[PDB]
Amino acid sequence: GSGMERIKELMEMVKNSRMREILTTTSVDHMAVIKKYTSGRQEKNPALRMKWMMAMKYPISASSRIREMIPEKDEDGNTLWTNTKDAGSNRVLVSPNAVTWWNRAGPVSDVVHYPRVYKMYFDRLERLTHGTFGPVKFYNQVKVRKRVDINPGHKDLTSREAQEVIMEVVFPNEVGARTLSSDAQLTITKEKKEELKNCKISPIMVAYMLERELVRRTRFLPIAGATSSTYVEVLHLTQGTCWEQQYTPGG
Amino acid sequence: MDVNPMLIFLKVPVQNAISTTFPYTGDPPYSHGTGTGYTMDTVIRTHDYSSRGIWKTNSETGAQQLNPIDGPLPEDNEPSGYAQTDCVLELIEGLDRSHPGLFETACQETIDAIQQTRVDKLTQGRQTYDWTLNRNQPAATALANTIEVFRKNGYKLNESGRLIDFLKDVLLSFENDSMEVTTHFQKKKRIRDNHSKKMITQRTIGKKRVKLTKKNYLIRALTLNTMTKDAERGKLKRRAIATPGMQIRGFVYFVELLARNICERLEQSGLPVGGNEKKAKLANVIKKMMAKSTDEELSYTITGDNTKWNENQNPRIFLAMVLRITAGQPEWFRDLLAVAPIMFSNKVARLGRGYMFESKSMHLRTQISAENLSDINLRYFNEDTKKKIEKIRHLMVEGTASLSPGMMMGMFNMLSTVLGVSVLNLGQREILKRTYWWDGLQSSDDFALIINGHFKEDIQQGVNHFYRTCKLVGINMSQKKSYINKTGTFEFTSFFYRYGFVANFSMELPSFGVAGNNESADMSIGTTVIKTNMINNDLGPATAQMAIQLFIKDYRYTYRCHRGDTNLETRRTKSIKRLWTETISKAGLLVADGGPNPYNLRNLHIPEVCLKWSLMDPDYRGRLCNPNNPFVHHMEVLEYDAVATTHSWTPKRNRSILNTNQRGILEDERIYQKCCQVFEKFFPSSTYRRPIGMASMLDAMLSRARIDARIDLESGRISSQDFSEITNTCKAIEALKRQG
Amino acid sequence: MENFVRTNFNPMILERAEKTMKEYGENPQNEGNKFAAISTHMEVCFMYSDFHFIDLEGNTIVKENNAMLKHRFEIIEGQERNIAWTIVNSICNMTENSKPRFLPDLYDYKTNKFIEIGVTRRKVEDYYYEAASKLKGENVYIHIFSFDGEEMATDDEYILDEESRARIKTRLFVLRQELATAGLWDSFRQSEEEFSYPPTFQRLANQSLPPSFKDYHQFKAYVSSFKANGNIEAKLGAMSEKVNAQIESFDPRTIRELELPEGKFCTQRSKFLLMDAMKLSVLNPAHEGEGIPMKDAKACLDTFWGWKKATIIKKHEKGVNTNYLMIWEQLLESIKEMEGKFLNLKKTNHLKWGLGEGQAPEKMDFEDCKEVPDLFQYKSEPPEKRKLASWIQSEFNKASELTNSNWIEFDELGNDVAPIEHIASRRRNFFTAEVSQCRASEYIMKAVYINTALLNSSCTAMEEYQVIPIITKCRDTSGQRRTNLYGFIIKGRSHLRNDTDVVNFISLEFSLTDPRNEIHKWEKYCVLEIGDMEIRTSISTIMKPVYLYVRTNGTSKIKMKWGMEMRRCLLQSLQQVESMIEAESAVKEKDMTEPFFRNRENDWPIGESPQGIEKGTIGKVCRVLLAKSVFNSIYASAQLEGFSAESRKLLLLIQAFRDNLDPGTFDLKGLYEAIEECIINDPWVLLNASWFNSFLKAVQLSMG
RNA sequence: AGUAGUAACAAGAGCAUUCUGCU
Repeated sequence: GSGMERIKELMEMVKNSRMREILTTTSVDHMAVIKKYTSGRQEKNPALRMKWMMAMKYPISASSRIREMIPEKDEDGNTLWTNTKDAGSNRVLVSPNAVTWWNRAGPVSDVVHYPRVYKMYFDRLERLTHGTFGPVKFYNQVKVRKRVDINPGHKDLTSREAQEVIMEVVFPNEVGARTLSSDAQLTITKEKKEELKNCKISPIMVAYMLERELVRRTRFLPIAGATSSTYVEVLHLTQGTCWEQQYTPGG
Repeated sequence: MDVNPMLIFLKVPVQNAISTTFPYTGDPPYSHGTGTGYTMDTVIRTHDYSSRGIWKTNSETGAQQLNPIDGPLPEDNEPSGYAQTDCVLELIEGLDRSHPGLFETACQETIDAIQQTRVDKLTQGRQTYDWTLNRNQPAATALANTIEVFRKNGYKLNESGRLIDFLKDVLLSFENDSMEVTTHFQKKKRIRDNHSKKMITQRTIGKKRVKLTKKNYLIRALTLNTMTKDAERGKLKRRAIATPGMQIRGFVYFVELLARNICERLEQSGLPVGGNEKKAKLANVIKKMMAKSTDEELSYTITGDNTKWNENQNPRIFLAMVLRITAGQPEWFRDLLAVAPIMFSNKVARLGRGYMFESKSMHLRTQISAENLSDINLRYFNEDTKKKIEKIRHLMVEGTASLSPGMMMGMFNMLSTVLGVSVLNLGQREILKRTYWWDGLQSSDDFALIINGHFKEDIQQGVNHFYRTCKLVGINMSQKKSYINKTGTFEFTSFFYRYGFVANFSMELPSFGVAGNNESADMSIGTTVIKTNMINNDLGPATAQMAIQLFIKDYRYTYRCHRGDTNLETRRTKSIKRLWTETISKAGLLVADGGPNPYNLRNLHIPEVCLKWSLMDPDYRGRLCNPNNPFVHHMEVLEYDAVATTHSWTPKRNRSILNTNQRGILEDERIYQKCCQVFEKFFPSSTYRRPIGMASMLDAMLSRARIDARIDLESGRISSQDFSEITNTCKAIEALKRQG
Repeated sequence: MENFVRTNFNPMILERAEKTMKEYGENPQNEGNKFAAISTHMEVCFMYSDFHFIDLEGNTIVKENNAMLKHRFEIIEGQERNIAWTIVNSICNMTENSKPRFLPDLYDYKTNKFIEIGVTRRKVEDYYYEAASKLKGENVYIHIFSFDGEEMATDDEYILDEESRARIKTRLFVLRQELATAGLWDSFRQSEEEFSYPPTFQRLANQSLPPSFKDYHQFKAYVSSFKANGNIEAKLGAMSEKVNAQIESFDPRTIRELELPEGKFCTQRSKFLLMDAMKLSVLNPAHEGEGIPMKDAKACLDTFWGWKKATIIKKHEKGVNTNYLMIWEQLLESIKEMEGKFLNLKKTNHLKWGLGEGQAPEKMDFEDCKEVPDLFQYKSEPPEKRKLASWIQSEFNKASELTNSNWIEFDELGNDVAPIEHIASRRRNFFTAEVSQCRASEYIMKAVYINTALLNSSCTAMEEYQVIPIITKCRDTSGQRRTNLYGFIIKGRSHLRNDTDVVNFISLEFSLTDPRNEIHKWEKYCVLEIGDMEIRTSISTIMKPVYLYVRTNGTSKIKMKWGMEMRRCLLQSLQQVESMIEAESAVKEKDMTEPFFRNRENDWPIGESPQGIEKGTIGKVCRVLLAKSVFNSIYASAQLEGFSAESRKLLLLIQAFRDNLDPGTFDLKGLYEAIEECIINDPWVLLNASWFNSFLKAVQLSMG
């Protein structure tokens, strides 16, 4: 029983008349419009609303599985979750003491893919930690809005090719008419399919991990100095309005 | 000794300490009540600058329209709206002669972008005036309601998926005399509130199908929603801005795309540039006009604002400009780009939310709407509203006022820049053949014009020639708010140039506080906001350090996450103190978990969990980055690993409205969410890359289910009983699709 | 015709062909032979796929009448494009086949082969070899049918039975005969963008022209065939001479001063008392609440022995003052007996009056108010003008002075590594060390605490009359904590739905200032006398009365939001000073932090004594800039923003004269009128206008 | 009364560009 659960879910949804009308009338191009459909009063100040929502006992709404993972009362007597008034749905009101209790007395696990998913930021930190700073020099600054390489990507793969590589790796049936037209593309594809054999992770997560490893982004920025890819990340640090910090990234 | 901070200007120059003259730490002036009076003031001022035009009635809407252009020339320095068509076409022809191939290349890029743009581009941007609901819904909600009302009538070209077919449907919808729309209505009943024993009328907002006319749909399609602008700095009195409808958004998108392709290659435009590109443009116009061809060349600079910039530019001048820029182009492209000035010349302005009337004998009040204002006796108003209603009475068409002259604030923001840059491009040395020349820099309505000559009389003659040529095309330089000095110090859109030093104060300094999503999201947003202001909004190093300290202080107050060694006793301080006392390396704890502040000037680009990862306890980094945490939502495949930390939780939401039973209208959003969720169940890539298609959602999901059952049958884990059950259920779903 | 298609084909084939035509974007009026050809090819593919099964053993058994078996052919043609490509990719991922260049029309699970089926009207040989050259390389079984009555496949192999192709060719001959009877055979065999205006939008297009034109096509042909013959110069000859921008020369030694308004004196409009505030403090508090603000308020009230019977010293002239006295007596009696963390007062008549409950008229709908005779509009009046009084300059004098406490404790930073981090740390530490003990920092912390607690009590205690104390917490020079209490705020009812809905409150503030010396400052206040206090000094030790300033005030979510963020004043005052250091370093090309912050001479003019202009140091300048930002935040209005924006031009004009850049205006009188339009009744904007007049007189006397 | 300022709030549609602890 694998594909009959979602097919009976679709049968239950088509049993409703309004959902049948909406599923039959809205095309797959129009589902990119009704995904962002929002009918309701919008909070005009989320900062102020978080300020006065955090002053209440239960500002978090997490799933009902938290009724079995964490207790209801802490060691010092702090209540961690309460239910809602006549709402037995899979969402209960939680306390931030529950979050602190999970971070101090919850179950440990294995964390080996968190430096693998976020290897871009760990590469940034390893390049900044081993960087070697020079002195500051004060003069007037002439900074040009150049399309510099913020995310380097991969060699011999454009932005139009790396996204197709990722879509062939993690979503191989949902491609379309696109075809792979390089000789190192197939070796990269075989290596990425080999590395992602045993992943109990969401496919969007490995999709975005391969995106931040392979897809090259460029953005216009005022640069006065080295326009290499490892200098645009420290663009808030190596230049200002009246000075220029000299810095060589480690590596 | 009385303290005077302005005497600080006796030591330093004014541009070196101009930030003292920006009182941007207090609350900005908000508007109270309605935006009806400011809308009627905008309409009356727009018709009063243009009052010597030609009054006519529209053949379709019945609205009184005023035609100021090609009218009498101005006789005084009042702001005129009488733009001349021959001068506008000569200025666009001169802008074409100075930049050869600019118009052709920008039109070719616009044609290349017209055929490849989908309807989903209209889900972006600001909130759009929904003509269905007479309210400012978001862009995707208004677009979905417009597509639903088109599809429930006989207009279904927007099912092709491209934007130009939706625009052809918009244009074809004007012929239907029986447009049937599904609006929102409201029932009411007086229910006793069981908290104070008080009778209050509770309202139940539902849905109802109502039928329009041809004229009613034509008024609603040509309606802008006018509201006051709030949090606006630098003005004593408020103003009304407008929001376009859905039948004009795509045409305005294509016209502004054309004008953005024009303005990106004109060096005399202050759009669409950022901060440091605008500093570079100030330096470029100061170096272009510094070339002393002789020994005695007087170079003066006018820092200028334009008075009543939107009230004086007509949509007919923009129609002539968009027909002259697109010369030699295909006629479908010329007509498609000419739709938006035609719709803006025939436009109408919704008159806000009425007024509030007070009964002192019965001690009550009632907000009467703007549609009821034309049938209430004029003695029930104040003097200013009496004057405004008596002036606007002949312009009202079905609760809205006709606004055929003038533009509203921010609609054609890039095309008026093309007109201003054409006026600036008129005065070159090899074109004027006169004893003066100029070169300028043109934003939406601010300008910085540099006139060079040989004597000061030549500078005055260049000033008069620029000002009168601006008056010929509907541009009134504000003589109150403009001043001329020599070249070397000036101001352009709150960029203060002094002798090669530009001070940027266009952007207000942000709060540098909590954003309000969750703990990890606000930490990332706060460090990214500080880093972006260090790069693009010109924040100092020590000011950025104080912004880091202020953000960390505010973040620790808001989420109650002070350090473990604090003597403060908040709600979470006992659990945070327990976590602090049992942690070996306290430097690895997050700020949300009572750890120290890891951030400084050098590492604002690094996330917090990444920055402290080598200092965490292994049990603490296991509990924090646990992929089975109950706070982050877990998608079913058993569920996947959660790669987000436990501080990425979700706050409890309140979209409630007082005494309002909005059950009949909040259902469609959750139905659309269930449809997108089950489509993501069938097609797992629908959230990463948007799915392209033209069949229905149910047909694509049944076609996915049938071949998924067939592939799983022919390659293992699904038996023929399971395959037969899936195919029979697909037959049953198609059978309910037929006879539903 | 299309009716020839709809006569004899299946309706499901008609549905598939209609969807195939709607894919490419065409109506069946321009091309109906496409409809007939797509329906013919689709029915050929369907009859190729009709009744071809595979049982559980796996043999091709043609059945008629699904439950124990499955299909042999997967139909690819007739679906959508992306649906068919998902079908092709889902087949090729399982069978490890290469994807074809285009979409095949069928798939055989038995032969594991993509079938491309093509129905033509020309000869079968040329079309078969054209399709084989079209699909050269891809392992695709081709099958070409025609109306000529033949069939041509790859390697002459037929995966279908003989009766199957006999049925298909029989149907093809039936279609061939049915085409050559209704006169449709030869007309079927031998086979930019568009944006036009509908007539309603054509009438809208004719209405939106210059008045010399009646047709949109005529105006479009005029604009596309326009050639300029000197039109701008002819109109500039025709235009009047009164339209001119005449440059008037600007000399600040001849320009006049700003006209400040006249009337009554401007009253105090701050939410809390600034320089008249008195605090009851506890040093090193540990009193079993220790942080809960009502516990701190009781612990600070327990330090003041020497209460009296309160009597109304100075009456609020518009309001009932006995209500204010009873409000203070009720608050003092309820604090002495409260149990818990929060105190909600009993809604008596005087408290209902002071918080203004019941003053709003009952909001009804207009259809229930149609028969209401006396239904006049809300009145909208401009503010009444006020004369500048000398108390606000004294407030700004006392706000830029040092104290004994340390009011701001910033959080920690990371350890500094870069040299620019050390430079920024030195600069920020210099500014903090000069600015942290200022009185404006005490006002920053007072506003942060008051507006934070007012927001929390406004959102969690909406229906209740909450008491909110005015707490600050400071550290002394020896590093000892101290908790100060300035008064109380009785919050009203706060159901705030807009950003500008008013929550009313009652502020009762302790003070030592006799209110009858500057009575015009205290128009809205009702001042009582609540006690006596031994004021001690080096020699003198007296018993001065302790007063209580009671007033009704109000605020909103916007004002409370911007009051909780008043520490940004601390940012802005650092952003200014550092920019000065980021100007002197943009010329002298060194780190100008230490010449700025160690040459503590008296070369910074910030004062106006009767003997001339007084100069302070750089630390005095940073305290004055902080107090200016604090008073910009406390006394914010539209008048301040308008005056600042319109007087900045006059400041830049004076600077343009001082650089010998020969400034000139086009209309200086209108600029003066726009500046004087904004100086109405805010005490801070009147003080800033008199400051601009004093700076103008100083910049005149520096040149004569 | 008070906030406020071209029109509103001072509860009974928000018509958008059980809690409150900041050294």
